[PDB]
This record gives sequence, C-alpha cells and structure tokens, in this order.
Amino acid sequence: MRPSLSDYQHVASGKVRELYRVDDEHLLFVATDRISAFDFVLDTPIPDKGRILTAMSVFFFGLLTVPNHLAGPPDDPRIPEEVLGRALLVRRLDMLPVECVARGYLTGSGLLDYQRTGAVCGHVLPQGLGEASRLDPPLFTPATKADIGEHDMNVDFAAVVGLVGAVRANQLRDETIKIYTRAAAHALHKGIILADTKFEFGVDIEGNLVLADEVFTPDSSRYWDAAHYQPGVVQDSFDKQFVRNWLTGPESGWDRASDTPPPPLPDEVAVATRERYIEAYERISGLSFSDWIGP
Ligand SMILES: N#Cc1c(N)ncnc1-c1cnn(Cc2ccc(F)c(F)c2)c1
Repeated sequence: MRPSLSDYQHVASGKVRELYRVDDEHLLFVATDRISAFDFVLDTPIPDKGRILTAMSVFFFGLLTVPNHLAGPPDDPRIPEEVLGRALLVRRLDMLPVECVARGYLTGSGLLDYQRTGAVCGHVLPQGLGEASRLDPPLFTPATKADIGEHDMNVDFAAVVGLVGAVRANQLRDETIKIYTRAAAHALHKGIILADTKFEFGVDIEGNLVLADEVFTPDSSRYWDAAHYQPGVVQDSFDKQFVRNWLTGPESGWDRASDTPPPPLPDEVAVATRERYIEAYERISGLSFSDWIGP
C-alpha cells in the first residue's frame, strides 16, 4: 500500500510544482497539472501535464551521463497513488543558489540584454544578431532568484564565482553547457529545438555535483518546432502557443496589458495542449506515453 501524500511534510511550492520531505535524506518532487502563461498560473489545469513532464524529465536523466538526484524508480512504493506518474523520489542535496541557464538561441531576456548592451551575462556577442538567432557555442547565462513576483536576475560569471567559489563556478559552467549540448542535439535529431534550458544543481555528502529538479521539460526549456525555425521572428512555443493565442485573441475577453489574472481556458484548448505535450514527449523519447505509469 502506498503512503498518503499527507504523510509527508510540504517544504516548498513553485508555480507548477511542489516539494515534500520524505525522510532525513529524501524528498518527493511533484509536478502538477498547472500551466503558466504570461507569468500567470492559469485557472485551467492541463490534463496529464504533470505526468507527461515527469516522463520527459526521466527520459532526459537517463540520456545524460551526469549524476542526478533520482533515488528510486517511477513506481517506487514511497510515492503516493495520488501523484503516481508525476512525482519522483529524490535524494536530499545541499542546493547551489544559481539558476544555471544555457542558451543555444537568442530570445527572451538574453535577447533584451543583448539589444540593450551588446552583451549577455558577461558575454560580448557579435553585432547583427536578433530574435531567435543561433548562438554557437551555446552561452552560459546564469541567473539568481528574486522575490516571489519577480523574474530571475541575469548575472555574469563573476557573480557565480561569488556565490559558489571559483572552481565550482567553472564546473557549473562546463557541465551546464555540456548537458545542454547533448540534449539539444538529441532533440533536434527528433525535430524539436531546445532553444535554452534552466537547471539547478546540488552537492552531495562527498562534495559531488548533482543535477536536480526537473530537466529539459517545456517548463524549464523553450521547445520549438525545428521544421518551422525561422531566425528573425518570434518562434511559436511548441507546447503553449494555443494557450497564448487564445488568451490574446478576440474570444478571451482579456487584455494582457491589464496585468489582471487571465480567464479560464476553453476545455478544447486544454485538450489540444495535452496533445502537444504528448507529441513532444513521444518524438523526443521514442516511447509511448500510454506506457507511462499513472493512478
Ligand atoms: N530537486 C531538488 C532538491 C534536492 N534533491 N535536495 C534538496 N533540495 C532540493 C530543492 C529545494 N528547492 N528546490 C527547487 C524547488 C523544487 C520544487 C518546488 F516545488 C519548489 F518550490 C522549489 C529544489
């Protein structure tokens, strides 16, 4: 019999994830079905989103050769029935206070920083780049978390050194670019561009660097359709563009500039969005989501 979630202590919540204490050395990492758009957590959950993204993350952990925080199988008996398929048993680490970001393409705050200063996180880039420009090699563009409502703050390598030490900072940079490069090449082979990605790392008892949280999900990474990649314009979000289009379209009744909470999504948009998550997962993993564990 699986334990109840209420047997564990809630220790953290994010926009679309939760974290629980299992015992002194283990946590339960939980993905929810909530979806964020335009910095709002939407009223409408996406069915199976937590399970699909957990399946995605498990696939990528398996693809990468680096140490990670997984501490048991996806069906580990310590996982409650209620979150089965969308929760992982992980080992407790001393987390490093750095959002480790790799960018293979120039968009978002990376693009904005470049347009303002000609540089991103200390990297002075060539002139003449623009929206969705390819970056070669990929850039380590670290960030720090700010207050609850605020976006992460982009910082340079010196700031990372100041946070975790000189040798550790080099390690974070090197590993972030190495595993991004591997995952991005794999995804592109399958027809999906991973334009960028965000990791957190922790340290175990022996001082080893360990990859944590969720990895290479559409929440942690921008997924683009490679078949429609067109430098110079904003790329469609592989997973969220239906949601985005409806909210900012003539049927929502919502003004994005209002900064007021957006309305609930049409059921049809939520179902279509679920289909996009499954498509992305099955294309990248080569597996069937129908085989992924659930309640
Ligand atoms: N993963 C992991 C982990 C670990 N293996 N050992 C120690 N601490 C962490 C840990 C602590 N915070 N976070 C970020 C995070 C995740 C999920 C949430 F819901 C959330 F609010 C905040 C990760």
